[PDB]
Amino acid sequence: SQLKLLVTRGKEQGYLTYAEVNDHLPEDIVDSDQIEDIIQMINDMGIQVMEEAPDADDLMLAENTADEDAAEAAAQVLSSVESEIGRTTDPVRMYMREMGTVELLTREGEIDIAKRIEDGINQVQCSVAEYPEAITYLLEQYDRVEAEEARLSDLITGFVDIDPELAREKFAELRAQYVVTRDTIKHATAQEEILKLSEVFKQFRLVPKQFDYLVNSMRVMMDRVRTQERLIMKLCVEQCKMPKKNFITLFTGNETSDTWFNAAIAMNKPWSEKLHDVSEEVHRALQKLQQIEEETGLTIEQVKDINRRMSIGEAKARRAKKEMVEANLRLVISIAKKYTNRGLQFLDLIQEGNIGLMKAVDKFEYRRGYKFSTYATWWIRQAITRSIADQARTIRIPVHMIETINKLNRISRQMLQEMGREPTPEELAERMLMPEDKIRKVLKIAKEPISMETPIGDDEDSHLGDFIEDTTLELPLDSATTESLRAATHDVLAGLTAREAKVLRMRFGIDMNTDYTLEEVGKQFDVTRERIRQIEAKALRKLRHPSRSEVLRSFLDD
Amino acid sequence: EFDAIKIALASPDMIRSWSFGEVKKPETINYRTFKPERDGLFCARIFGPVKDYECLCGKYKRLKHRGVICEKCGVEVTQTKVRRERMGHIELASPTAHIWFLKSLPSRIGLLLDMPLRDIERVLYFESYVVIEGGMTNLERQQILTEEQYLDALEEFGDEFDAKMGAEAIQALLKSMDLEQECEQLREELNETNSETKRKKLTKRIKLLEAFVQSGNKPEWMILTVLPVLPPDLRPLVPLDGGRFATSDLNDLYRRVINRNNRLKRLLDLAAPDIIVRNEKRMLQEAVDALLDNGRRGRAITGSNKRPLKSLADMIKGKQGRFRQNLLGKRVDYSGRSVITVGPYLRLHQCGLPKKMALELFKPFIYGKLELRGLATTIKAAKKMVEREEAVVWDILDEVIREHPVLLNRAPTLHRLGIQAFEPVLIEGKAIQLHPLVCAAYNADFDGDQMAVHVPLTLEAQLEARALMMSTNNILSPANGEPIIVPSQDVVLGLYYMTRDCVNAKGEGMVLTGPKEAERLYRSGLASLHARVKVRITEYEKDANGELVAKTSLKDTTVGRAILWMIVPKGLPYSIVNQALGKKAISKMLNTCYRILGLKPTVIFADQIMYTGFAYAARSGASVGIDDMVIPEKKHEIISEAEAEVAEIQEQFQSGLVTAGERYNKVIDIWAAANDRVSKAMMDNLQTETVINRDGQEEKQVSFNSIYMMADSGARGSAAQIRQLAGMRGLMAKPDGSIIETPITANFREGLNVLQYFISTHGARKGLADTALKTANSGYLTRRLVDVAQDLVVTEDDCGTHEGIMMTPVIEGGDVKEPLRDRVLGRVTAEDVLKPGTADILVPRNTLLHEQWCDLLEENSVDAVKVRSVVSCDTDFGVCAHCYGRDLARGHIINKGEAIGVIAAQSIGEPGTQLTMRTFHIITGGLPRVADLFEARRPKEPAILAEISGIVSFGKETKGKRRLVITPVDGSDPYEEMIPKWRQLNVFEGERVERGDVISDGPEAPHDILRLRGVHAVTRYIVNEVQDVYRLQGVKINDKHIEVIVRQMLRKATIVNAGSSDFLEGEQVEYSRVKIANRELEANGKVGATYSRDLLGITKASLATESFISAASFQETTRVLTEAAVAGKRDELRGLKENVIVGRLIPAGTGYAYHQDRMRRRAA
Amino acid sequence: GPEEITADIPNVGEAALSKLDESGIVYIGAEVTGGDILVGKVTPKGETQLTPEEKLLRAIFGEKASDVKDSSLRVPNGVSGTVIDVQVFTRDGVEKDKRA
Ligand SMILES: [Mg+2]
Ligand SMILES: [Zn+2]
Ligand SMILES: [Zn+2]
Repeated sequence: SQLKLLVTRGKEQGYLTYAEVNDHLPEDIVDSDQIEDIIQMINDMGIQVMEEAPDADDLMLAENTADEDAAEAAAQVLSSVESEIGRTTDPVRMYMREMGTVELLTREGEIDIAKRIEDGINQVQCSVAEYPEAITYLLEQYDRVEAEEARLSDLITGFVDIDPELAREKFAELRAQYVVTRDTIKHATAQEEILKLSEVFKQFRLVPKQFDYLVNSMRVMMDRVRTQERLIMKLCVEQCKMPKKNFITLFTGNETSDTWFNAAIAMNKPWSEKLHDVSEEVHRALQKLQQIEEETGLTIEQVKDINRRMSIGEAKARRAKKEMVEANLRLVISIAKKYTNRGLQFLDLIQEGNIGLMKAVDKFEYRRGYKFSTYATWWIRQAITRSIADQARTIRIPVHMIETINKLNRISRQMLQEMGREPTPEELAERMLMPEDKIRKVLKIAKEPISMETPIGDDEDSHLGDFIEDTTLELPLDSATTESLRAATHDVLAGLTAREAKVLRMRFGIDMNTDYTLEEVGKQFDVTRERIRQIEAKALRKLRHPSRSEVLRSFLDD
Repeated sequence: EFDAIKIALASPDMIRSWSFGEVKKPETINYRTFKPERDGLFCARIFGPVKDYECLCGKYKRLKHRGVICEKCGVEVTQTKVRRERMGHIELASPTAHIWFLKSLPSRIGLLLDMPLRDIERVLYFESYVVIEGGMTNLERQQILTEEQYLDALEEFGDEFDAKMGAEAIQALLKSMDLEQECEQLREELNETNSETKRKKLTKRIKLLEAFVQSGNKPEWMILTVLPVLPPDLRPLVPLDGGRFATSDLNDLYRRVINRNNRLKRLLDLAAPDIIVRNEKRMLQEAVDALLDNGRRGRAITGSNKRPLKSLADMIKGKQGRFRQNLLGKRVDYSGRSVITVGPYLRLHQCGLPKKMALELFKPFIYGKLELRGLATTIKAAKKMVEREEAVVWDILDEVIREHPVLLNRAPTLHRLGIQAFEPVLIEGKAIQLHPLVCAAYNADFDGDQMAVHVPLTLEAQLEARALMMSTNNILSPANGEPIIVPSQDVVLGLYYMTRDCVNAKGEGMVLTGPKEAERLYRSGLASLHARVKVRITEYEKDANGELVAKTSLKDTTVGRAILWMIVPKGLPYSIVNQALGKKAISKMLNTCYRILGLKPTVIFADQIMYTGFAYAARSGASVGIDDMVIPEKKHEIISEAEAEVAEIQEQFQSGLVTAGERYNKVIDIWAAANDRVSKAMMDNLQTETVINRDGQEEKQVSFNSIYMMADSGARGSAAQIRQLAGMRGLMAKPDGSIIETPITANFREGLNVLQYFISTHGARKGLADTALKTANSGYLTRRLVDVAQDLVVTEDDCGTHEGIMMTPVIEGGDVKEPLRDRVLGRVTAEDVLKPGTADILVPRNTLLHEQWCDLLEENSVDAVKVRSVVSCDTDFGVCAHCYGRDLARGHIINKGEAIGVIAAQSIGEPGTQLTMRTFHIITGGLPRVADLFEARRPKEPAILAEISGIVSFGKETKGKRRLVITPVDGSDPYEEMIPKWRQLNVFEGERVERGDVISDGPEAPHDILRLRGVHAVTRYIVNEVQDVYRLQGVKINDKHIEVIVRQMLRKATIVNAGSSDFLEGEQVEYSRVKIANRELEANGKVGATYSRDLLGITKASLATESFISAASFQETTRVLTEAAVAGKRDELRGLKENVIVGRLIPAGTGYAYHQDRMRRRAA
Repeated sequence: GPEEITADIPNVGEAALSKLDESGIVYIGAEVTGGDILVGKVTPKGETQLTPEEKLLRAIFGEKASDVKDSSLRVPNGVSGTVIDVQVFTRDGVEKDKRA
């Protein structure tokens, strides 16, 4: 009704002052974005919200557009805008809202979150370390390191100990336990054998990226296993309408032998007789199953639960990292508010800060006892600064050169004050340590070039781009001269013998896409390039004559 | 080469079909070397080389290596104009809704999903999940869920539940959508949804669904997945002086997209939480939005400045856009301007071109001549010759220029006479010399104006200038056929001084033998130029079948009358020069010469008139002195009487006998009346003088005073400015329009003191401030009109329709203010004109009513002729030459082809510039009233009409309005009206009224006049009103032009009975289409659909154009383009503005034959 | 590289260089016309691979390539005055020329 009255009063008036809109727009609205959207829609209506009343002639002259589909759409938006009050358009307001939804963290809470992340990654550690091919490939990595295909510190960052000698002794102890456990699954204590092997390894430590590689190895292993499960069951569940109970009673529990499928065609059921035409692909799937059972160190189901416990640890630690990042988003915003006017928008600063804060959260250790802020503030501010130095100028200056520009500005801002008028570049190079040419090029580095739509202005309302000329064009007089010279060259070569003409057309690039060379020319004339040189020289001497090249003389410009 | 433009939504795959490579890095150039980067917006692999036939690094530097792709940088060696053509693309890491199909008002995504705009925006900016095919689980498709609600609904539902939020949500809503299936369900509901809003929006939606089906578009293409990249040379980063660069704003927006997209890929690869990735997606959304159309979100992101960046939608729209002043208004070569001077010796067909401008413009022609004649060996030698400006470049200039027109154009081209082809006459100096009789067309005085000369380059353009625009072809105003070659001020004063007798000059009452002897007598000084003599005159009268019989007699004329008779051609009578010959006498002299003899004798006559006027005006010696302002002696007597009257009225007012404002009115009236007496006294003192005489007695004759001779010859001035010069100045206004009641009792022969000179400043500054701002928007009415009447062209020779308006005189209460012969001249009759004897076919039919037929018509006193109108032409997509008339710019009939719509727009706009710029009420006037007239706005107080015919009857009493019903003599009366009792009626309830008749009184809304009475009624209404204004100020413009504008106005039809046709009922259709449709459907065994004719104001009618390349010019480019994309429209060009834009001939002028032959091919 | 204010200008043929003194600048006292070289400046550039028949032209006349543009300051067109004055400004790095 209210805003409806406003719309109808405008549409009968043909205009609207800011005052009338203010009187008629609702009173719940506090921000100016909903108010400006209302003004935009109402102008689209359209009624042209103004500041002052229009003249009597400005009503008649002002063109009226454009009914009326947009009329209906605008009215149906305006009738609804008055109801929902919290509506907003800025991504920053939405971000601040959905970040204020979380509750801040406390010191002991940060200790809890750090220890929980450590527990999750430690569970992942144990699940991976209970994979024997993992330690086998790790010993192979260290061996190919010992063959100097890598570094004794590159492959892994030492162990949980501070010299590589004790490390290599740990390697030898690991190899001894490995030989005493791996060829000794003769199961009663080989369980505790591989337990002890993984335990003695757990004091060790590898580079993170190699450990991620091991993670992906186990991932692909379990994935091929479960995809054998997929092609098996989906070709029994949907290709044979298999009740899952038969699956759980045959497949689960053993999961390896051919009793649950290859002894599953004698179940005295119709789908069991269907399973013949699905016995080939599922039979090969059991083949890959048993092959990977050999390729697991144990059965398929045990490695299933191993990678499962790994996944449990990974999900726990990931949710923990998430909770820490959610808590400290406010810290990231507080830091990013310091850089808001150096070329990058506010949300971009916050996003770079969030990436850096994730990186710091991955590196936090509460064994020391410092505040999380005191550590992560470093990574946050570095992330934001590199972001501004990398993606704030249109023409990208490398980071170190931008540090040099900041230093130049600092020293100049100091020296002009202390020295009087201004520092001449010799004076800066003296005060600085630079060689005074580097300083001059640093000065010459352009800055934030300009919008080519800049006014000129007021002469014709022509932006700057109208006066920047194209210097790559062959102006029509130039092309005319070019083709005139082309025709003249043709009509000169007409006055040469066939040999001279061919050798001069081919030795130069006339009417062919080369630029033939002397050997390739004299191939067609059977000369060893010396007589061909002589023939070129004779033709050039002949055309050199006046009364044969007066026109070609005129083509010379000087 | 194309014959049509097509448009559609761009598929992601097709956007990769255009691309030459995916831009990944944000960088532009190297900052040190300035080389393009490997994946930046300015790449060499993606967008091609930087120098011609030369790879980036430089391994391949031969044109023989053409087309091969280098190995060290992958930059294929081509021409670097290829870099102005190649697009790239950006693989968006998240779908991002295209802002045009979302934030446009109807919101094609919203009205296509059948979803509210705010709801989609909530799903899009990550407020609320949306159900996207949630199975059978009681979930509602397109039902929003909130965050907490989505969680708890997922509780108890581990099953899919298929809910998504973000742009991917809208993309999965559109992709899943079945369009024909929804068309089927909406047809089935439109079957049984017979209520207005429901079935209304049903049909309004099924229209867009069927359209999306036909256009080939897929609904989900409005969600961008790939993003195309404008090529580098359309958004350069060029260096300015001193290491300085200048970029486009487009590079900034592009970098913003690339950065945020790369960061989003990073966030996804880093497994960040939901808050961060959601916020990154929102940011990418706003970045892509700002890139496409900066400002629809709010707020327009600003650069390294306070102002917003310019974007793609900005790169097309706005007067700084492509359509406005790069698609029509272009800078042109072979052209140049200078400062015009008189050059009064030229003929009407030539212009003095300076030798230096002529040697610059005609450069290639001169080079060709020097190398053709052998004077220059090659083009370089000719270049050096004409650079030195040797002695033979001048002979070559004379030869080249010889028959080669130049177009002269002055800045406000209000009409087509602001461009004329002239033959160049080489002159010294640097000023263009412009003929005197051409300034009226150009609106050019010689106090510093400048003219632009362009050079026609082709034979076809040389023949278009010579045959069409040559200055001796255009001599009649295209708005009204009166000649536009009227001699202006020295000419008319010459012809007035010479053709103006006095009572006793030298040689009175000699009988000369003829004009030769009168001239020989005057030039030897034996007789004076105005000395009444009997002279023997032989005049030739074509009183015959064009036979030109001679007749000699003995007239009584002055010596100058007969000296001037020597220049007048044969067919003209002798009474044409036997009077004083002021201004109108000369214009009518040229006019009768044109109506008798045609164009060649009239051009010759015009030149001879200018020559003799200037010669005998110089011999006139007509100076201007201070003793020429004869202040009347009875001026201070009259002012004493008026001052006494104001003193008496002030004494009565002081005694309470009058009020204050009453006495103000009285004193303003007293001063206006005394001013009238002083002006009358001074002009009666100035307009006559005493002189002696044959017999010796004093005798009064018209004064030879110079100020009066200039005001009375019509040469310059008038008795009002004369009054300000010697009479008193009068009362002066203020800017408000009030009148300062302290008059200016002084003149300019006397002085004004400081106070009166201050008081005059008020009105002076007001008038100048208005004239300075009228100059700003000088051509807005012309532009508004050429928006709607542009595509109208004379395309046919005869339509055959017998419809026609009845042209008759306009009797404005008393006498006629415009006779029938004037309103009817040039029109083609629609039926046989019977003699007043009512059995004699006076003018049979289809007879171009020229001056012979028009005189025959006024002679018989036949005063109502049925003429064919442009508004009643049965032609489709055009007008015929018979329903149009004659040209009025050329005496003949219109040619098949002539673009009469643009002629009509300019013929109404240019004459409108002589009207007041602000509306004044007396019948209002001024230009704004005319613009409102053509906008067909509804008057607030409509005199209500009688919608149906029958017995009048009333009804209920005062339900707000007194109610009435009209009930037919035999028919039904379902129409009743809520007549306001404020609308004080005109007819009692007991007088049966015919349909279409007045009920109340007041302004008649033209819509109701059109709907009640014929289209002829609305057209006569509009022409009579607008011509009321144009005659109010005294301006003459024909009715043909208003009629063609109106025919552009009422060009929409609304269908009542859809018949056996294929038209929806409550639909508006281009009337020219529905006409052919019902004609065809009635051709076969069907019946046509009957419609109600509509009417639209010009700004509303021009918004409904069949094309979209044209409609994106004068409209909002964004809405028009969004609509055309979702409609899959194709522009088969067929227009003027579209063919201008796309760069081929228009179908209007000489291009008509080209388009006819092309239509022959396309139909073969 | 840098550009020089030299008088050893490309193709222009020892008449346009008549006004210029040794350092390349016009004399204070000369009356130039439109086109005359006030300050002769030669700019560095690359080769740019002159097309054949230009290769053949310069091979027949032996007039080898310049490598240096003639981007000098010549009087605008239509003006014809006396050169009443000449000021020179050399940055502190650039040494100076004879006219300076
Ligand atoms: Mg002027
Ligand atoms: Zn290369
Ligand atoms: Zn017709």
